[PDB]
Amino acid sequence: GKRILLLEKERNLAHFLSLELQKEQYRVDLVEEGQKALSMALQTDYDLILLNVNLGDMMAQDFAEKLSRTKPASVIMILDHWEDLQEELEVVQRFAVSYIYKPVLIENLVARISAIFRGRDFI
Repeated sequence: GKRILLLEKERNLAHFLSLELQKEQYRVDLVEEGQKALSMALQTDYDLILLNVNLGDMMAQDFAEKLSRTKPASVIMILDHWEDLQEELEVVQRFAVSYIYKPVLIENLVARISAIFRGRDFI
């Protein structure tokens, strides 16, 4: 029953991930622009925000810094390819509670999301 904000650049993954999360009775707001994601996260208290390292119109780090001005310690997880995460890993470790490497099956990603809500960064 948690609320998730989702910005994912691969449209297939974004769509089918949102459907599976909804099947698990999560409320999912799927967005396609970083600035829209930031507006939404400022307005609404999400239980998890799921992003790539680069949102398109800004980096996830920029999103987190701006969100932190009024909502420090928001719960952000980063999903991305190994290379993309590795190049930014030290900074991601400063603003994200968790990160997951692509490619990942939707069922496993949903399992990891559920587990985070239970206080466990693993399945």
